[PDB]
Amino acid sequence: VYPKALRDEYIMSKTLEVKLAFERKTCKKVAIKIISKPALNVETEIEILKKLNHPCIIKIKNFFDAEDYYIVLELMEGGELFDKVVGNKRLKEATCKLYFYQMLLAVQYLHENGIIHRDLKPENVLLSSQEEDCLIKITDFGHSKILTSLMRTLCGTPTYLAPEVLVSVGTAGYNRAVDCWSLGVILFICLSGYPPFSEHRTQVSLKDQITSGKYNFIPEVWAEVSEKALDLVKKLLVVDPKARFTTEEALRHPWLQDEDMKRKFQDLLSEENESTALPQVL
Amino acid sequence: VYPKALRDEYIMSKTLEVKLAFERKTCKKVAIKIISKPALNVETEIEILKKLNHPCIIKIKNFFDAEDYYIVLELMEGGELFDKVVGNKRLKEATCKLYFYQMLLAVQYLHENGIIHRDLKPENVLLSSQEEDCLIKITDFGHSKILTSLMRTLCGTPTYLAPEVLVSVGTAGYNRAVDCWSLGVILFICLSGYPPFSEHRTQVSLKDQITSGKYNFIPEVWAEVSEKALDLVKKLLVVDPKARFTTEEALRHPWLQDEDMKRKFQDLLSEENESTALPQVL
Ligand SMILES: NC(=O)c1ccc2nc(-c3ccc(Oc4cccc(O)c4)cc3)[nH]c2c1
Ligand SMILES: NC(=O)c1ccc2nc(-c3ccc(Oc4cccc(O)c4)cc3)[nH]c2c1
Repeated sequence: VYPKALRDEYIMSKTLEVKLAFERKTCKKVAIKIISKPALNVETEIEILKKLNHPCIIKIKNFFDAEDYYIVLELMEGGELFDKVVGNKRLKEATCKLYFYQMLLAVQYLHENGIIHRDLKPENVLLSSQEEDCLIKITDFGHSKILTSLMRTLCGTPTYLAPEVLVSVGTAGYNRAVDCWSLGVILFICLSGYPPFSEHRTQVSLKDQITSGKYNFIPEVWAEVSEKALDLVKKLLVVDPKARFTTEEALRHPWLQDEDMKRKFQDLLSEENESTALPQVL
Repeated sequence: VYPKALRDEYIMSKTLEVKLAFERKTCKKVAIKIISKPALNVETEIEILKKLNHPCIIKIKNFFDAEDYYIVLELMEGGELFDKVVGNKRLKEATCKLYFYQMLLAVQYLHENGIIHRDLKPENVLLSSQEEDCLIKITDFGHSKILTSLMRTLCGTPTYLAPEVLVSVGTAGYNRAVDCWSLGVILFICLSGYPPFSEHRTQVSLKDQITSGKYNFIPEVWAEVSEKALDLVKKLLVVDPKARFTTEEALRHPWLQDEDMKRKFQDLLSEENESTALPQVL
């Protein structure tokens, strides 16, 4: 059974673990994610969602800690990006750009605020409508990390410090680059309709494909895609973290210098804002 | 001022931040460590000390969380190992062996229980008496780490996983090796009376000395030390963590196959136990 306090504010409905629900007070739709009982993972997500404010990041509305873990969130009527790309379906380029531009803004915002998502994938990207022109929002912060001890060790004399810690200094502070990898893989999929790394018709093991950075390239498929779009993917799927493109570098790429796309984004953003916006002092 | 509850059980005395104190009930000496207010570091130490039980690991007796952080512990009348070695003083070999054997037992116990000290050094090693034949105990678990997510990532398909995480698998689970480095440096100091890595009369930077593993070797000094003892040091000051000696490998070294030393240890252990030991069913 659902906890009494939950039933008191919401009418639970169909499964979408995530199910649709209505807010009694307003009769509005909400999404409620359910997690059986890892307090820290849930605690981290709750901690993160409360403090964040960004159009391309999903908002928490309520939370209940009972027999299970119930998390109330905005409902995105478009569902998961995953459903758009599954089974070799491919989005048209301009649609990829509009979605990805928003994905970058979101992850940039996260990174600027010392948060690393660590689990970006099409099922964690939500669409705000059934229209293909729409707003996207990132979700699912269970696996996120918040940004130390190395800093603390460096302030002291390393008389007794093991050498592997000193060496590790050279690579520290590039954790957020993992998100940029996942982004590149998402963009590859969106643009082509198939994964860059897979155990389909290949002798090389998935791990080996990824570590070597040798994604499966199929000309026929990519022939329909621009060289700018592919270029950006090539810059995100860089094996070396230091060299890999950051969100900022991505947002400066010539593929995202598309004044139409940005305009259409402002529009969709404005429409969502309207009906939620108080009159302005002028 | 000291918190009322503290003064209620203890009479605070001289500074040794650590000061001597007496337990009202028993009139026994205790050591009380004081830390101004990093709850997590203190919390971790309290968490760790409560659960541990080992002769060469110091015991907590009480704790108070007030205007400051007060931690009550056993008093070691011998003070810090640091005072024995500071200013080029050097312990005789057999004394080094007896102390180090106990240091190994302690750190082995820690490691067996998923704890990494991370800050082993002569000031964190306490002597149970003013005699040079005595028991040692490790202390100060503020910086300790308790042993994951990598395991969790490996259970899933790495379709979106960045390559640096996969690579990191090859080096994971060797964190405890940092303690074995620190141990080697402690033993070097004890045996020779001088640090293996230092900015004394050398052009090479401390960091560079450590990463290259090239400790400063002074024949005249080491000529008085056995080849077995030096050998063990050479095996702990290995730059490569995988290859570095573990506590177990250390305890099997020919330098520690010394039946006299072990005997003298059993004795000291027995003496401490006596007066704390209930009559046995026989
Ligand atoms: N794991 C998450 O953090 C998370 C958080 C929130 C989520 N909302 C959906 C979702 C939304 C809409 C779907 O189609 C529908 C179904 C019913 C009505 C509707 O308008 C759209 C399907 C799934 N998936 C979510 C995942
Ligand atoms: N940082 C720690 O975790 C810690 C924890 C416990 C510690 N006890 C001493 C210590 C003990 C004895 C000393 O000489 C004396 C002083 C008075 C009486 C006596 O018998 C010995 C000096 C320092 N240092 C400690 C450090």
